[PDB]
Amino acid sequence: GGMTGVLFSLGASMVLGGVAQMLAPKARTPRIQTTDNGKQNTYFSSLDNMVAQGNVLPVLYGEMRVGSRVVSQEISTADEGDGGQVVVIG
Amino acid sequence: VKVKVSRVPDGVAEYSVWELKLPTLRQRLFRCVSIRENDDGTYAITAVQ
Repeated sequence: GGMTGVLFSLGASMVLGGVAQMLAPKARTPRIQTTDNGKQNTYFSSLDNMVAQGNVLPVLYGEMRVGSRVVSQEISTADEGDGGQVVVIG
Repeated sequence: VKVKVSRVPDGVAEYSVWELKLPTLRQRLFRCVSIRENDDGTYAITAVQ
């Protein structure tokens, strides 16, 4: 137990994947679909309304106009009324 | 050759100080540590780029 044989140095065994990978951990590209055609969406953009069923609530960090997750949509009859008494319908 | 003269040495070196000699027009080799390994034989394994 005094000695520690089999030092087993690791050099190119970790370089073999690439050198910038051992300084920066790289990024994950999304999966490409077919019905989506060629619109390569990323993981930090959403310009359409989503559905909030058993999903997570997204967060925003700066600028970059985004869509939303619809929680309630309803149509009723538009009653006549303003912020006052002027209610002419002639 | 073996002996040398330093203009102003500091009297703190005992026996085990290590001298490093730097000339001009020499590209000194820098080196950054990433992976460090321990072992019970009391030494370290450094993997660096």
